[PDB]
Amino acid sequence: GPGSASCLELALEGERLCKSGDCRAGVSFFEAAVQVGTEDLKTLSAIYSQLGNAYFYLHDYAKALEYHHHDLTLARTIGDQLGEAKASGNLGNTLKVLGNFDEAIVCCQRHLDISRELNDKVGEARALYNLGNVYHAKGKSFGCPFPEDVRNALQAAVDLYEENLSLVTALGDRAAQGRAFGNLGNTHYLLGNFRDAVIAHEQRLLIAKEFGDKAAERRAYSNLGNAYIFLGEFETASEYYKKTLLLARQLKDRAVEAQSCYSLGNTYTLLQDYEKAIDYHLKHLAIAQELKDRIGEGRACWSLGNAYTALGNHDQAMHFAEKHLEI
Amino acid sequence: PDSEPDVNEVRALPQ
Repeated sequence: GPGSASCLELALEGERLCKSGDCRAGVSFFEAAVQVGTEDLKTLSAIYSQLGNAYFYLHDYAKALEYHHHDLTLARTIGDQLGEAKASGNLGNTLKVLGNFDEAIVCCQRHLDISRELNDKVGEARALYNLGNVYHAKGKSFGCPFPEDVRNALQAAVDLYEENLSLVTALGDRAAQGRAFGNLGNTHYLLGNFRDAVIAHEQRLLIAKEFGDKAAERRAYSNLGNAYIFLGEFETASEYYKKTLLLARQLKDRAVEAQSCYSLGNTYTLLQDYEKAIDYHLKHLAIAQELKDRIGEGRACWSLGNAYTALGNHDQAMHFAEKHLEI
Repeated sequence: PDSEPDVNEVRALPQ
């Protein structure tokens, strides 16, 4: 009665608050809305779906799984083909993060299949990107970052992302393109198709620069740096690694300053400028002191000592070694 | 290797 009205109102404050960067409050409003309760089952189910998504973004995958599973069940109750496909996708993506790869696959496939039956091309592209991500995580998860199931999972992600790119091109979805170019690039990378990794990551660059997505932009320079190292072109990687270090400064991200610092530190180890590693790995040990990742200070000390052993300063290297001995 | 975000389906609130 008066509740089926205060429920939806309470949902909107939950909804609004999550687009505004505060899901931690919006959840409380979603949870409040559920306490009150409506009797329109598509409305309650939609609240479950948003509780699920809000907990996803907040990193409570456990309670996220629980809410998407509820929304899915209601969808089957109600017979809402389209609700069921979206809840299947969300279950899928949640299970993927939990490492329930095999069930992730079935759920994303259910999302895709219904999307296709309905001739929903937006749903089909989203379902395709989700299925790709599952295969991609499945293969990335195996071992250290041999088994033929790895190659086969990764190859399956390549086909899925390429299928997705083809659909979101046709739909004009520049942001979807960038996301598929990045995951596709990183998949080609793990397969040893480095020439194809560069091609995809250059598309992600362009689209990130276009949107002004300055986090994505450095993301691609770094990923580009990775791929040139394995290509053996260490000077290009250095070029790309520096570019990442700059965007880290303006972003005021002392973290990716360091990761970019250590990595171009390690890159010139292959180029004999042990100073660039020194000058960087000291910025590494400094910022890692700031964030208590001093663990890497020993990694910097282990790399700095070994640049030193090729290049003098034996007493400074033993001091680095002495600190590395700290753990 | 820095990936791309996952993208969930949103099921907005009906009137």
